Amino acid sequence: SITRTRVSRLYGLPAANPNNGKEYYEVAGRFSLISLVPSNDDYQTPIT
Amino acid sequence: ASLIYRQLLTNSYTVDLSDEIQEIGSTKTQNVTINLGPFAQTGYAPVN
Repeated sequence: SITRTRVSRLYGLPAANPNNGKEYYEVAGRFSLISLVPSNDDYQTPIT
Repeated sequence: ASLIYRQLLTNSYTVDLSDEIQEIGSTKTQNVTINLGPFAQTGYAPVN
């Protein structure tokens, strides 16, 4: 809200000071991904 | 006149160094390990 105004009990994030003093917002977790990465294992190397 | 046969058989070791000469004179070429192997019949994900 904004004291001394008619804007009261509005729901949302105001863009005036979003960080609110914090150095950074952090979120932890894991994640798995598929890829088509290249390899031989171990062919195309010299015969010896 | 069998001295040709006898001397050929005796001096047949010279062929090895003659081959050495022809080898160090000729060009060189080496191949790599190659795979025929099993290869998977892999398509793409179903996309939209």
